[PDB]
Amino acid sequence: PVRRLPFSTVSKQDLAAFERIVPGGVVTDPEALQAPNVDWLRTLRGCSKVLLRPRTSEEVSHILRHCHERNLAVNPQGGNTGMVGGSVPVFDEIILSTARMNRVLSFHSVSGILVCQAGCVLEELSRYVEERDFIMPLDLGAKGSCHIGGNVATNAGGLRFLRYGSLHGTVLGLEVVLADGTVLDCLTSLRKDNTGYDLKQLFIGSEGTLGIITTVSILCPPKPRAVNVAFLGCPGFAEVLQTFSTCKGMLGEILSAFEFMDAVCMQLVGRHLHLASPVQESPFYVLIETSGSNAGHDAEKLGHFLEHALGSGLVTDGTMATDQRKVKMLWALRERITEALSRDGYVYKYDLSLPVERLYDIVTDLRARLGPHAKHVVGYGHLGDGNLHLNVTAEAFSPSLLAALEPHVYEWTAGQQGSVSAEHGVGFRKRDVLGYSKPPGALQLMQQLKALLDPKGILNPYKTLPS
Amino acid sequence: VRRLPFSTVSKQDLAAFERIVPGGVVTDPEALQAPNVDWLRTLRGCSKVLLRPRTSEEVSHILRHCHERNLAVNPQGGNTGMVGGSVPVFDEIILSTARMNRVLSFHSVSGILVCQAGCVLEELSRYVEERDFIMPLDLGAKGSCHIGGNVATNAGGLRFLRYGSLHGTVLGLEVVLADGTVLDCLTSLRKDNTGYDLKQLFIGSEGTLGIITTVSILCPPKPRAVNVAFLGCPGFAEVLQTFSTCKGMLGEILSAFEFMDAVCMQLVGRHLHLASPVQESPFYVLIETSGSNAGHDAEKLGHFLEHALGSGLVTDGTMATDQRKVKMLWALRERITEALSRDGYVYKYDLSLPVERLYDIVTDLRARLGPHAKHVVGYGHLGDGNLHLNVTAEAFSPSLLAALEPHVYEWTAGQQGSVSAEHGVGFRKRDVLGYSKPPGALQLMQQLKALLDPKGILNPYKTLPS
Ligand SMILES: Cc1cc2nc3c(=O)[nH]c(=O)nc-3n(C[C@H](O)[C@H](O)[C@H](O)COP(=O)(O)OP(=O)(O)OC[C@H]3O[C@@H](n4cnc5c(N)ncnc54)[C@H](O)[C@@H]3O)c2cc1C
Ligand SMILES: Cc1cc2nc3c(=O)[nH]c(=O)nc-3n(C[C@H](O)[C@H](O)[C@H](O)COP(=O)(O)OP(=O)(O)OC[C@H]3O[C@@H](n4cnc5c(N)ncnc54)[C@H](O)[C@@H]3O)c2cc1C
Repeated sequence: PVRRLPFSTVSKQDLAAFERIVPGGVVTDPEALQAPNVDWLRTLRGCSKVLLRPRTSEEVSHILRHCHERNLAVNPQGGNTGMVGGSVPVFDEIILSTARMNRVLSFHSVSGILVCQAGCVLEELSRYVEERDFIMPLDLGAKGSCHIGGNVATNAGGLRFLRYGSLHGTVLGLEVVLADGTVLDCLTSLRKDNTGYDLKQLFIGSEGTLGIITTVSILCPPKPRAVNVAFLGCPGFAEVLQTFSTCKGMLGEILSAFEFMDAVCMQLVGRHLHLASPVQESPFYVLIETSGSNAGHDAEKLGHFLEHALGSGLVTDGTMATDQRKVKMLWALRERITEALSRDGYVYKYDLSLPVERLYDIVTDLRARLGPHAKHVVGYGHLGDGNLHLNVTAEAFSPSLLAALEPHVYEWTAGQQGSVSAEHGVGFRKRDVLGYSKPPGALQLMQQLKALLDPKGILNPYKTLPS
Repeated sequence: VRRLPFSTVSKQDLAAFERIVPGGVVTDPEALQAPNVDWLRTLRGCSKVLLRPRTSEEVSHILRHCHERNLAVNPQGGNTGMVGGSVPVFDEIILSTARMNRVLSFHSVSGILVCQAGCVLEELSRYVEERDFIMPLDLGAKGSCHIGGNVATNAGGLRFLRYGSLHGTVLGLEVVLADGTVLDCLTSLRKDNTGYDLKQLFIGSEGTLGIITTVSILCPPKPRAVNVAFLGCPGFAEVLQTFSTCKGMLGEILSAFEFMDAVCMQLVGRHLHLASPVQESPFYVLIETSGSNAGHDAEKLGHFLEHALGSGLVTDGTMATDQRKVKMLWALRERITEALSRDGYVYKYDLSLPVERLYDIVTDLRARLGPHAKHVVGYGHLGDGNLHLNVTAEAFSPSLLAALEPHVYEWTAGQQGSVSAEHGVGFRKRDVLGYSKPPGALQLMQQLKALLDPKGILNPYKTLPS
């Protein structure tokens, strides 16, 4: 059981200070604070008594200045779609929301450089840049709710990572407010700049424990002229792996996504979201996207790829689409898996990097190990990046099932020299299992970084680093 | 400017170093001459000790000793850096990675390379290309630069347009801190969000925060087809429109877009005796493509050239897919920096500017100095907004320096640009970062330096302001 650290509490005088700093941006009604206190999975509830919703970087600076002087803990929050308990308070930390920091500052129609506030919603930024023939360098199933500042803070991966890479590469600059309210200006909207240390990198993946991101400068790829999606049934995981290998060999540079899911995933999306499968029933499914400049060439590459995959028995049934409507329908089958799982019951969630050759082994194992105690066990995700999403559903949480899952799943991953948190990050849930993926000396340097940047520890206590 | 109060190497220090790295203690004064002079040959240190460790543990024991004794250390790779970062200012110990040159592993499927910091870039390219992979970066200094130095300087280079930053392609680092502590961030995972991305601090840290000893890096697959078009353009408006059309018509196969002006071509012909393959033009553009289907690439290139030649964007062009002729065309661009240093004294600027006004400073400087310069040239990575600006003179003039500085830095700042796009900061640029970075940023940089190396023994006098 975690113990509340000796922070102060919010007084009426603090509430009047916040009303001065952000007029109309202070929410205190207990019924209104219910939702922002509960995480996306609905298995964690905080006891925060104040939600602050600033509009500007200066307002965030003044809020944190006040909290630093008063020794008040702060819980940054974006879209609240995070999966690891980082997004809601543990006790009574002030919820500092970016919901109203949702303005675009500038967009350069030649460089493709976007500069916008941290609370812009990913899907809305995609619509904005696509109107100008660019795309966001990342996409994820949470796009409708997650904030760009949240994506940077968690170092979100997602569905086009294989093509455009990490936020560590695509973020050009950040504005960050530090714990004492210092505005750190690293908002360098330049493709290249080697003038000292890359300070912004510290805040990518730091999950709001080192500062609050208020403005983001991000490189947007050009919008592809041609997008294709193929959705394929494979008769086993070995054929999934050869379909991936063959796919890289025959599609090459136009590959923009490679996702897999198992039969149980398909059944749950069908059962809870009523989405019919467009291919024959198979034990594994694969979604492939391509993105390129020449429709004709991409079609020829894809045509030959399918022919060879179908010819050599890697794929048993497959369908292809270019019409935007049909493309979105195929993508829904993968994107909405996470929703279908949470409608199925209580979800035990694991987000692992493993050797691609052994990515599905743990799923087969756990189906045997838990038996009928698990309502379902699934494996899916970013196979091209070595990333498995392992989930177990049950009618209700149980201590018996948790004891079967942990530490067994984490030991498997360490045995494979894998990551116990591939993309979702650490937050509250995984803060004490980092030893399975990171050595002690690295963990200590992280602690020193935290002490340097937030010596009072008012920013997101109880998370990201070990206790 | 003035030597900080570090200890001096005694006879007992030499004997300690001989125990730690037997055979790797060079004290011969004639042998120390070359490692004390930077690549441009305008800076020269007075170090009397060169250490050549073989392993990471040897590096750790050296720094433990240097930390206890308060001796300054100057890490050195291939010594091709351009900003005086790689050579001592006074009598700093030169720690060379020259002997840290082994490949440790290479996964033939994932393309993940683990190697020691002193592996030469050219040699790593050879190694992974024999296995159908390529390095994610390439530079004109490939023959000499070390992968450790590339990571320490956050090198950009000639295929950055396609594969992007080392901040993205580097998967893991082993770093030895100033006190000897071995920091293990040598993960080989594509995705790992288990805490802070500590390795990122050392990419671009220029040896002031730790010595990189091992690098893990993601190698892209080797392309089936590489094409190079070397094109002559009748003006910079056409250079910019050739770039725009190139992105629309070549797209995802594009792997390089470089430009150079007429004077650059003249200088490589004069000093290096390399002939131009196209008609004389005011500007030249080198376009590279890399793709998986050679026929699709050739069709894309065909339609692009036809349109560019047809619309007057390009006047004359030559294409190559043969490896020998591709290197010939590339040599015309890669060897400009060499041709300039043979033209006389070189004033060198490496700027990030809006692409639409990348060449304006070249035109401005030509009017501003007129006959007081020998040549003013502009070339470089136009696709990434990165201009290499050089002025040559028959000899150095404090006058010409006063005309160039601060003027060039102020122009760049007026464009919200970077006064060092690629080459970094080192000794030369430590006091001009204010044109690209605000004081609060520079202050936090100093706080990180104080945390990781409180004694300041690693690379004094560089990277951060005085
Ligand atoms: C359906 C679904 C699909 C998903 N798919 C993916 C996927 O493919 N890949 C992936 O990586 N993740 C995925 N996620 C989780 C992912 O982390 C979030 O979707 C997103 O990255 C977080 O954005 P947010 O604004 O919701 O952040 P929040 O949940 O609000 O917060 C995330 C963390 O960052 C901190 N934080 C938030 N905003 C800021 C800020 N401005 N400055 C500093 N710290 C801040 C918070 O305190 C918290 O610790 C998915 C989630 C869902 C529900
Ligand atoms: C012809 C030519 C072309 C070039 N082209 C480019 C180009 O296109 N793009 C570009 O970005 N640069 C370019 N450069 C310069 C570039 O910075 C270096 O060539 C390259 O980055 C590798 O440097 P190096 O191994 O020679 O390191 P050095 O010059 O030896 O060292 C550079 C700096 O890094 C530090 N350092 C070196 N090794 C380590 C280590 N293991 N750990 C910690 N710190 C270390 C040194 O202390 C120093 O501050 C070019 C140089 C030349 C001569």
